[PDB]
Amino acid sequence: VQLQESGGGLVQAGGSLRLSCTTSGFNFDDYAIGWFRQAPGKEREGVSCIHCTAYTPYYARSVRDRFTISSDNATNTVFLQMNNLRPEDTAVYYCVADATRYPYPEFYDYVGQGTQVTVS
Amino acid sequence: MKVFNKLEEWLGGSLFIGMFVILVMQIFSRQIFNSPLIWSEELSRLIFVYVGLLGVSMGIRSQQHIMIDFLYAKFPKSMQKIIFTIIQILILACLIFFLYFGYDLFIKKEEIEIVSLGISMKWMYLALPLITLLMLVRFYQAYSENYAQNKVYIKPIFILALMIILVLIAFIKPELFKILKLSNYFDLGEMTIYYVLIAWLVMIFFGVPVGWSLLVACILYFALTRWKVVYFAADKLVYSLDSFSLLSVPFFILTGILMNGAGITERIFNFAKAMLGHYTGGMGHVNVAASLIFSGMSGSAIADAGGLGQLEIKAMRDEGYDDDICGGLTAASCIIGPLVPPSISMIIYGVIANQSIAKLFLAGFVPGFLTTIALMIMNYFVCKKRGYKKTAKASPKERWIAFKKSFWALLTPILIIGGIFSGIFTPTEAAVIATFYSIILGGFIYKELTVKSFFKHCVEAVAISGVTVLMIMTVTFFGDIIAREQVAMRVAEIFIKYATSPMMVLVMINLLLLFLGMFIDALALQFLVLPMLIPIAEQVGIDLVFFGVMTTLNMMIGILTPPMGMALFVVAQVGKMSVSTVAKGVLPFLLPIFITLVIITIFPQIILFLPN
Ligand SMILES: CCCCCCCCCCCCCCCCCCCC(=O)O[C@H](COC(=O)CCCCCCCCCCCCCC)COP(=O)(O)OCCN
Ligand code: NA
Ligand code: NA
Repeated sequence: VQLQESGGGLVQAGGSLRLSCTTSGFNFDDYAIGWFRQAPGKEREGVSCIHCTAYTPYYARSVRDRFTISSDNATNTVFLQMNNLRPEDTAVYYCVADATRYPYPEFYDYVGQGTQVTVS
Repeated sequence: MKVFNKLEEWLGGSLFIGMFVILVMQIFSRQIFNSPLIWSEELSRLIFVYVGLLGVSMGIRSQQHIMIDFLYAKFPKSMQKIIFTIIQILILACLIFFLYFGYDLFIKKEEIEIVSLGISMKWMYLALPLITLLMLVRFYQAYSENYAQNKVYIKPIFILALMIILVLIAFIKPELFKILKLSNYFDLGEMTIYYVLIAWLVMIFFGVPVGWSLLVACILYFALTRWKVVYFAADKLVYSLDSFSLLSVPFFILTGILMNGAGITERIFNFAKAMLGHYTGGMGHVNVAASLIFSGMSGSAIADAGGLGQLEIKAMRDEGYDDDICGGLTAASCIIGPLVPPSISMIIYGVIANQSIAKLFLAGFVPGFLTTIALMIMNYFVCKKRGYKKTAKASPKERWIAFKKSFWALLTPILIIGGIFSGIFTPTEAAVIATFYSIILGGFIYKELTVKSFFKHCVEAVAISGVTVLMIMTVTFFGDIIAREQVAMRVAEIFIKYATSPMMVLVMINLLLLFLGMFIDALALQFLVLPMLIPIAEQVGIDLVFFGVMTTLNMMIGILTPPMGMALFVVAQVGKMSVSTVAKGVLPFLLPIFITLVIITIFPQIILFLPN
């Protein structure tokens, strides 16, 4: 179960970053996929997930309405589009996948390397 | 011993008085001198964790935790023992969950240190398992009582054996609990939350207490998906009590008793009876004005009814008023209590909805005056139609003598409301200063408060606040479960499908609440529906301060609707009249309340005036 990430870097406010996560070694549809965030030294916080919630994707309270999670079953890819990046989002974003469809991306079994997001 | 069986009493009263003294010191040292203390708030919250858990233990012992018994009382006697036995076993499972995941939290947070106090955080989390053992003790005693009256089926030695066996398994070989893990048996997919929810509803309608029902729902959800996360979510059982906005829940209760047991409400009623009472239907005006002035000190409708019903009914029936109007007006004027600041329903809403409490108070001030004016107008019309006689005007000497006698009481709202509106005091600092002023009033200006009676009032304040603390800390646990699964978003989509304009959404919400409040008590309803109804109001664009005021006023009607009305029962008890008479007498007076509800629904700018 390989989760390889891409995207990120340093931006200003409203930089509208975009992240991608390619998943391999399982059914892209069965496993709930998602992203979580971890500040440089603080506790990890879930960001988003698809296939977790029954009807609509799960978004955290502090990332609602300004983060969008998109799926591409053709290439088995998950995209995260950010909007209005406040300087409090300078952290590491990890792509996770799990065999159980429940909306807790911070406690999912698998996890990728992680990408750095810096906001000035 | 006979002092262990009353242990939460003297361990909660003493800690309550300590917290009260610490907060008083903080207030004085911040206002009188420009030298605030830094260890006051955190130490007071640390003490309040233990105080609230002791209140929860008292509630467990007395079996006073709120339940919904609309359908529970309709079962036959034979078929009710089985359900009650299962409910007791569910409560036992909740207590063992508390013990295990409080001990784990205590042993996990020994490194994080409280900055101001200098002690480790564990001294807070130690409150969760340490009191829980006590709870188990109380539970067993309660069950023995329940067995002495033939209210259960299992002999209370099997319950003791099961309790000690479960504790020994939980602290010796917890692995044996993996048999109960339901995720090994059921694969419900992504729609497990829509099963546990209905399970929750079943538990709610079979008589399980609201706090224990919510905790069992959380346990079921985490057992059905993945247990490994309940070790991290259980922290919300303690983080929800370390709140400074929650300390105002007991104090506003305490100042609602020290203002009755000190013989203060009699003076206020005498002042109102002097000023009014010579008008057309003057005694009704006296009733409503006394309730309006007393609403600025207490924050509960039941306290208002219990403290003023006998006086008001006696004064009204001295003038030849009929029983129906007496009961109806003294029951309808209660609702002015939880509307004018301070109020406890708005504090509960501000905790649940994460809203500001000063803004909630200022917003809810105006609907109280609208209800007061509407009730005065309706009472005037009723009395002028019935043609009741008019009392002679009070002599100019008495109208001043009564005011001077009940002059120090009238300054309590100016300390509270004037302390909150002017921004000098936060709601909790306002609560503490109101408690201090009530003590000065009852013990040193009117000389009617002793030390033993003050301690008893502190103990019963803790006992009252415990049954709210339990529901608060289990609702906080269940809210994240219900909000990560986006149930409220689906319900909001359904509402928007059925309701076109946001006004239609408001009408549908109000009809739902009015229908539910007929059979469900206000306190239980506020935790039953509000967690799953605030997100809908947020999504459809409704302001949440106005929504809180509207829901408070909508549930305050629910204590007058006579399939289940708490105010009707209280007034019937204090007036020596049938509940049928009180229920029939409040029918004319529901029109002004409905008019107020409508004109604040279609003109929200009325409410959102003082906060802005
Ligand atoms: C005469 C009396 C007749 C009636 C008998 C009643 C018996 C049932 C009583 C219910 C007890 C419920 C207790 C709930 C809290 C459990 C406390 C923590 C348990 C725990 O840590 O268990 C982990 C897994 O257990 C789990 O996964 C346990 C989850 C339990 C959830 C609730 C189960 C659903 C209800 C099933 C009812 C069945 C009734 C029929 C008998 C162990 O693993 P670990 O990671 O801690 O490893 C340990 C390494 N340190
Ligand atoms: Na009040
Ligand atoms: Na009253």
